[PDB]
Amino acid sequence: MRAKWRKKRTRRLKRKRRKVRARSK
Amino acid sequence: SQVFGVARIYASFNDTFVHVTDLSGKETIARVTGGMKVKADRDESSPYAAMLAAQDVAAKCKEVGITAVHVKIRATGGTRTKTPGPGGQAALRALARSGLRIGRIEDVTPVPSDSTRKKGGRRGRRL
Amino acid sequence: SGRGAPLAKVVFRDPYKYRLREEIFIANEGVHTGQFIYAGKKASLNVGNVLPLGSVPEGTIVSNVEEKPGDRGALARASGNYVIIIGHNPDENKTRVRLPSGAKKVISSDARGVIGVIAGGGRVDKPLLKAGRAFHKYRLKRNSWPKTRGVAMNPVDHPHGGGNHQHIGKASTISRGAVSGQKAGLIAARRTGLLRGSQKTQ
Amino acid sequence: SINQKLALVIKSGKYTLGYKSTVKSLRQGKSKLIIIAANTPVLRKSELEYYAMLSKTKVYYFQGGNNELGTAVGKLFRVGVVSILEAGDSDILTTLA
Amino acid sequence: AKRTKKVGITGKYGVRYGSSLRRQVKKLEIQQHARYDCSFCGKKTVKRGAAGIWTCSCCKKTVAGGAYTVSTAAAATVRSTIRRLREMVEA
Amino acid sequence: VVDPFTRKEWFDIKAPSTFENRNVGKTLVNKSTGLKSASDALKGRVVEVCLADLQGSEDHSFRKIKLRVDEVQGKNLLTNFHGMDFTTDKLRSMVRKWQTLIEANVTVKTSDDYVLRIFAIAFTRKQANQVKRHSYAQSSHIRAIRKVISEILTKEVQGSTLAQLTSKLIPEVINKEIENATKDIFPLQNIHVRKVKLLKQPKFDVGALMALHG
Amino acid sequence: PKKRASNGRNKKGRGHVKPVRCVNCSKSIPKDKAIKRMAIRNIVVRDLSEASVYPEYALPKTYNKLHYCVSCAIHARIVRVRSREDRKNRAPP
RNA sequence: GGUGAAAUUCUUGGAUUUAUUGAAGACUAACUACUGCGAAAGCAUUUGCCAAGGACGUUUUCAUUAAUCAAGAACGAAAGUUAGGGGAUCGAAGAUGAUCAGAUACCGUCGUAGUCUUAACCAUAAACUAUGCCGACUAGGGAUCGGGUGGUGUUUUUUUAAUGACCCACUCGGCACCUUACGAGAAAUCAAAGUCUUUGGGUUCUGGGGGGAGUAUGGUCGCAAGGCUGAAACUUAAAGGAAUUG
Ligand SMILES: [Mg+2]
Ligand SMILES: [Mg+2]
Ligand SMILES: [Mg+2]
Ligand SMILES: [Mg+2]
Ligand SMILES: [Mg+2]
Ligand SMILES: [Mg+2]
Ligand SMILES: [Mg+2]
Ligand SMILES: [Mg+2]
Ligand SMILES: [Mg+2]
Ligand SMILES: [Mg+2]
Ligand SMILES: [Mg+2]
Ligand SMILES: [Mg+2]
Ligand SMILES: [Mg+2]
Ligand SMILES: [Mg+2]
Ligand SMILES: [Mg+2]
Ligand SMILES: [Mg+2]
Ligand SMILES: [Mg+2]
Ligand SMILES: [Mg+2]
Ligand SMILES: [Mg+2]
Ligand SMILES: [Mg+2]
Ligand SMILES: [Mg+2]
Ligand SMILES: [Mg+2]
Ligand SMILES: [Mg+2]
Ligand SMILES: [Mg+2]
Ligand SMILES: [Mg+2]
Ligand SMILES: [Mg+2]
Ligand SMILES: [Mg+2]
Ligand SMILES: [Mg+2]
Ligand SMILES: [Mg+2]
Ligand SMILES: [Zn+2]
Ligand SMILES: [Zn+2]
Repeated sequence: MRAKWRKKRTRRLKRKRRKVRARSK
Repeated sequence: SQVFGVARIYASFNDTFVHVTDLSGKETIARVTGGMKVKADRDESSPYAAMLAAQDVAAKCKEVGITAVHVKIRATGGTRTKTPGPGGQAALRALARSGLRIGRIEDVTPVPSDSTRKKGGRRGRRL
Repeated sequence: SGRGAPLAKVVFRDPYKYRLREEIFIANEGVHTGQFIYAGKKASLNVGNVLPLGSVPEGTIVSNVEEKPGDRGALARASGNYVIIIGHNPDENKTRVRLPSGAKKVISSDARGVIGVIAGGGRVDKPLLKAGRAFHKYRLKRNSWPKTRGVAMNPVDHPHGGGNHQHIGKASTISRGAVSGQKAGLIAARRTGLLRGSQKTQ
Repeated sequence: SINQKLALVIKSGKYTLGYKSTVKSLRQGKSKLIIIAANTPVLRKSELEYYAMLSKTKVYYFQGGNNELGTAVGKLFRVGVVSILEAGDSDILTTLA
Repeated sequence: AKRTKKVGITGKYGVRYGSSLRRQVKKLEIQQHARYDCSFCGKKTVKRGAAGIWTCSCCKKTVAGGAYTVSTAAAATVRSTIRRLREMVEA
Repeated sequence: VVDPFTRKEWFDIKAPSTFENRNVGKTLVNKSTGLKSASDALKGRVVEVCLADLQGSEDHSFRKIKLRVDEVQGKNLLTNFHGMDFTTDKLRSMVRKWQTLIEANVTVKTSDDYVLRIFAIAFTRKQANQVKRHSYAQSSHIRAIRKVISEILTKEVQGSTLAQLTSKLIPEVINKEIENATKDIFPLQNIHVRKVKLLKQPKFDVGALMALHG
Repeated sequence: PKKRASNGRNKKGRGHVKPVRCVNCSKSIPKDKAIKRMAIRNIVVRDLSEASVYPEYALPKTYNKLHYCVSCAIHARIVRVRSREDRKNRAPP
């Protein structure tokens, strides 16, 4: 896949990762 | 040497316009040319049709009577293609030869000072 | 008290009696104490003065405009409001202007306005931040606060009253033909919903 | 500009700042010109103009408030009026003003 | 030493009502409270009270103005477009 | 058939004296019925007559010209001036690459209480003894020149009437009194006024408008 | 590797040049890189002159500058893609 | 009307077209170039004001006051965020008309945000010359920008100068281009990417096979979107670069 697409893919992946654990913050 | 009017011609892509009127421009004499005798919706700009309709145009011109007028022909312009169209010249081709004099000629295509950003975005039509 | 914009106590001489008459105007932003006010057709276009809508050019900003000549002022009186003159019909001597609402009305050129914009503008920009602030605000206007949601009452108290759940149970838009005791909600709503897209008047 | 022409008399000649001092000078005739700030009240202004007319003293209205007239003469306080007593080498008394 | 990093005057409201509301209040708060400069005397002696009313400590002068500032943007832009229209009816 | 041919009759214009030839030709507005007719709603137009057709030979064939219909009565609808303009052919033929353009305008008034925005266009001439193919001056000249063109342009439109004004720019010598000053600055070939456009006029003054015929 | 020393066209020492928009697809393109061709075409032309007053007084034409977005220029207009060393030739012909 | 062609669409409401004419916001065409300026971002109508700058010139002044720089700071395209105003244009979203097997698109249409401006943020671009800064040396060539010098050079003719523009030669500093290669390079190519195994002028910064991954973790900045800092377990024999032939 494209580079910038791989960027958005992980940027979103982190937003979810960040969200998923702020639950236990 | 005789009576004058105003040409008012317009050229597009897939359409053409031609119409006479009083020099003042207040009263309009006879205008419709675009897709009158041509009906495919593709041949609206075609030169054969431009002439076939320009015929009835000069027809009405003399139907009520006038000897000549000098053009004001222009292209859509504005922010779209800055250039004459196909059925623009092919009309007066059969209209100047239709037995009527011609004089002072000039373009009236509108053109700005680089503004009113065009359609299609920075990448334009993609094909 | 109970008004957002400040008022201006202006004294004048009585042309028919050695007496002084004190009129009460609405202070247009920029007016000051001891300032001189000129009123009349042949007055100068100076912020503070009051001139007929005929004696001013298009684009002028005026406040406390009269709907009819001499009604002593009826439009653009709330803090920071004004009306702009957008034209004159010297025949029937009308004058078309745009009000704060946005609508454009035409009135006689003899109507009077005051050059400028009403003082105290921007009040609504500050949040109230507490029930007490609004309580004190309405304390001087009227007994219109607080408001009970008609959906929290029993059917005997409101059209939206009742129900095992809090719901209007029927379209909240009411027709203009409605009768007193029925007109509760969005009356004669030509539309409804979150107003999206830009807006201004043509 | 003009501000420089006056800024010369401060370091060159004799002057007096203040409504009271410049009126004793105006009535004594020692003033050849007086500068009045923009924001100086009309009444005070006309009063000074009267004393000036009696002393045949000329006047100049500085286009700028007393705050500007003070920073103009190097002082760190407002100045409602200035009155020159000796323009050491300034051409203010002979310039267009 | 600096007492508050961001509340400023709005600290009186404590922790209630939300950042947004507090911050937006602090802005107009500073405006309606700070001392301004008087046009007729040159001193920084004009303060508010009874919003839309600005008075000078000395020289006892009052001017009608914005609810939280002496002059509101609109008012200023009107002063200008009223000066132009006036300048147009003498010459 | 409706046959608009059987409809209302023609009318004619002619130029203010202000020239050599004046016959415009003819128009057609409406027969003067009497309810809403050709008395109060006609003299609100303009026509595109060129000057080579107006006065002489083609040494005068580039300027466009407007003519605002002022008033009409019987065999009336004689028209005064409304402005002017150049023509695309010549302007686009004057603006050639490898040289700089200079354009300037000013809004001045006459004793004839009309003000107006004038235009001016000048270019750079390559001295007939030079080798450099671009022929460019450099921005002290541009400012100084447009300074002098406004200096001379605003000293001829207010020292006269709109009529004499026309009589002044028709000979076109304005084109070179600009060069009088320019000669000491830069070659400056192809110098013309290139346009005129306007706002208003003092209420009609029919008595003064009738001072252009005989 | 690069395949033009200019790597685009006519631009060294400015960092930026506001762009123009191509006439065919309306796609923007920096002015320094947009290919420019001035179209000067007359109105033509034998009978337009006989049955006419003004026996060929002026004969004016249409003057207009064209800019392409290059891919459109390549599609139709003069690109006529060249060879490695033939492209360095800046002769207009 | 719009296109390759169509269709959604607009037309008793006189549309598309014409004339006169007014409003609003945006933009600066053509002139425009291997042309200028700025630390970079970037900067093109006019005029007035405000301070600011390089090159030149200089038998003026000071006299080592400098070069480059962790930390730290100023600015910093576009989009994006907060509070007003603006909101004409074009226009993520979303809705549609068509095409397609399908078509969340490309083409068409409507149009939200946005696009503009003020106050405050955000600090990232293939922010590119994919090429650190100061110094010195090494090679030929005609253009051009600015300053300068030289002149019984041409033109303005006024009456010839003075001037202005122009020609020619030279010299500083610019933006390039051209030819060569001594020389360099893996090559493409390079007056630096040269004066290196005959290896040392001063100084700053980064890289050490490919993935993992700019991921995890901590710290910190931000309203948020996110920015700076930034691993490892494990996995893998290639991945890459320039050039040749197909
Ligand atoms: Mg893979
Ligand atoms: Mg939880
Ligand atoms: Mg669109
Ligand atoms: Mg293609
Ligand atoms: Mg109550
Ligand atoms: Mg409520
Ligand atoms: Mg409630
Ligand atoms: Mg209950
Ligand atoms: Mg009930
Ligand atoms: Mg009910
Ligand atoms: Mg209920
Ligand atoms: Mg509910
Ligand atoms: Mg490649
Ligand atoms: Mg570029
Ligand atoms: Mg860049
Ligand atoms: Mg321009
Ligand atoms: Mg919008
Ligand atoms: Mg969609
Ligand atoms: Mg579909
Ligand atoms: Mg979608
Ligand atoms: Mg980066
Ligand atoms: Mg680059
Ligand atoms: Mg290089
Ligand atoms: Mg790399
Ligand atoms: Mg980098
Ligand atoms: Mg060399
Ligand atoms: Mg010399
Ligand atoms: Mg080699
Ligand atoms: Mg070699
Ligand atoms: Zn005061
Ligand atoms: Zn294109």
